[PDB]
Amino acid sequence: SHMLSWLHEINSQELEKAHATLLGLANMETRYFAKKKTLLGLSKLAALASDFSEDMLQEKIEEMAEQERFLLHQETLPEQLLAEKQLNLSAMPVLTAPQLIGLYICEENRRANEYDFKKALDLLEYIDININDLKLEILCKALQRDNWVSKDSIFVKILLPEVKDLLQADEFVLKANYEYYVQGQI
Amino acid sequence: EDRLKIDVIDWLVFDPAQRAEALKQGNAIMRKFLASKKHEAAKEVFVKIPQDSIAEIYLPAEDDNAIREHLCIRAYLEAHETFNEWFKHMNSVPQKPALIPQPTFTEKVAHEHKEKKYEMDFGIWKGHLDALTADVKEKMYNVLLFVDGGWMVDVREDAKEDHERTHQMVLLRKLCLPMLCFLLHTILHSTGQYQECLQLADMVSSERHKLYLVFSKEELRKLLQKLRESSLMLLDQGLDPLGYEIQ
Repeated sequence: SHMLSWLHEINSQELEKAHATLLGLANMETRYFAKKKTLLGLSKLAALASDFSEDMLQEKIEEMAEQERFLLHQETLPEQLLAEKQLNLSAMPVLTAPQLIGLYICEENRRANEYDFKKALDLLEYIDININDLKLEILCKALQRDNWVSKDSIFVKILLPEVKDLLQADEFVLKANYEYYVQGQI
Repeated sequence: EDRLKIDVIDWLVFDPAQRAEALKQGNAIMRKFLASKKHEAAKEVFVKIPQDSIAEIYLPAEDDNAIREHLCIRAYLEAHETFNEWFKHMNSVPQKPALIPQPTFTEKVAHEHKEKKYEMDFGIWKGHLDALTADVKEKMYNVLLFVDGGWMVDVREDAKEDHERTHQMVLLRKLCLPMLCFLLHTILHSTGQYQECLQLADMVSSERHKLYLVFSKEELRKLLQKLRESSLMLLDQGLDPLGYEIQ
């Protein structure tokens, strides 16, 4: 996908083609998050502006909605840790599900609430190493903040065999919760 | 008949106990005026509404809705005020000094002077322009990304059916949002903010506000063609089509 191709295609009124190349550019992008969004947005507009049938169009806007879901996660990164990590507002690369989950649960991310973690458990399908290794590591730091409330709510938020027990500890209340979970999941 | 509508507002406003009804009927009048782009008219009505009506009024759905609509109309009117000011200023741009090829020594000196004066006149002009530009962008974005559900969209679903109001508001969205989005592009592009022009494609295509539902296919094509023009200007600067450095 040549970076100038969509310009010539928009100019030639070839909007289905421009959409394809903009989607292409967007999928190649990693160096700038702001850029991937713009290209995606441009690609969505070309799709919307073009002569796709309502079927074909419906698909594109769908496979596009998926992509917008992923990006929505890096988009919503709390402003407290973007400053603590001295990060660049939009002058920053396209993070992966890994570096997000980790960064969404870092101890720099103070105010980490239910959603920060609920979202963190959503960024599991966007991976492609050990899966349940972090699956726990998160449910772990989901407690360190509880200062023995949230782990309660995150479970409230799931509706269950994905969580760990014996290996997690590797305890008074843990079991208490691991009891309410039983009556909940059953 | 304008006066008949704009004046019946003086009547409703006379009686404080009737401020909610005054707000609602004023919103209705202004919805009609805005549909024909009669902003002085709408503003004429808008001012007649005591700047303190909202505070006093304090909630049936119709009234909650009327207050929000009222603030939506305020945001819109302001976007047009700032834009007229920006526009008027942009058309007072200082004229480059005229060259006298084969200038006499005297003409070289005069030209040196005018040239430096022009750089002053122009940098002042551009200074005000920057103030005006930043302000009109804030207003456009306020309407376009109107807080909590969208410009001319009810937050409150429990009001009684009013098919007229409801479709008037969908009309306003279709007349006013693409327009603002085009004005906004003119502003960004005119002042060399090409990268932000292209980010208009984000704003319009976003699921958050779903602005694209309000555009006809033809207006989306026009929008894309305009963004392409911004891209070309970015290519001439040695950047890529989205304004990022060519690595």
